[PDB]
Amino acid sequence: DNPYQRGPDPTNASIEAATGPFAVGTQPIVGASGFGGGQIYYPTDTSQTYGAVVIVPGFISVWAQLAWLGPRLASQGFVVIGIETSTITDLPDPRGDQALAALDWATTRSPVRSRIDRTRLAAAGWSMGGGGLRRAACQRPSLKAIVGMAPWNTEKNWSCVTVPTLFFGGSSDAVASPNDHAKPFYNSITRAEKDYIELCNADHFFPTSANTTMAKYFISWLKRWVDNDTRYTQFLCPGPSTGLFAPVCASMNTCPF
Repeated sequence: DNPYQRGPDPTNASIEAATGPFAVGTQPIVGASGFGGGQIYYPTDTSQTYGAVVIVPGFISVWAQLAWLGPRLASQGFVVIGIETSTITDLPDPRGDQALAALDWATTRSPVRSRIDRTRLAAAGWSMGGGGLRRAACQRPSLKAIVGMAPWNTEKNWSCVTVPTLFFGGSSDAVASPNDHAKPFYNSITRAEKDYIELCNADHFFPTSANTTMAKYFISWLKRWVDNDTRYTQFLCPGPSTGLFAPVCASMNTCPF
């Protein structure tokens, strides 16, 4: 009845799995304009189309530092566009412009354009790449979701955002501290469903290593908004429990949406 739902009915185990139910293919990004290249990941099952998410790096870093996300998310039934920025010191707004340029490359020019539903797109990023999501969402309010991982931006006013927003913060992150970055961003968004999850003891580099707590909620957010898949509302609402000895130290959201 929802034509965009993919994969079997989920469970806590299915969303925590390193590999989802979709076999994954991959290839480098070759010939693209408006960003630095990178790597695409996608289901090999071409019986149907899938939503796509672009993922942008941010701490003076390259795609390799986020690459575990490519198979982790593509295997749940998404095309993942993991990009290099034009330069490793690009500012956040240019990174947002590059996220949109990578989505346009993927849907109009990439070898896998035919298995993307160009109407169902999302953007994500770490650090300054996460900071770029304000530009991406406010320049392209048709996006279905944005997901910021330790997002960094001097611009604290994200009230322009009308796209469902998930932020992950790290309790031990001194570079993009929740108090100065993610939480102000989250508090400023008044026109979109939103979700903030803070990982205990996690430093600015938490997104750069396989992290099941981050992955499960990233997957759930993509499913809910990119695929309209209300089978995944159960993991988002109420969402994680919080505590100093738990993986999650803080949790805020607009459940029930």
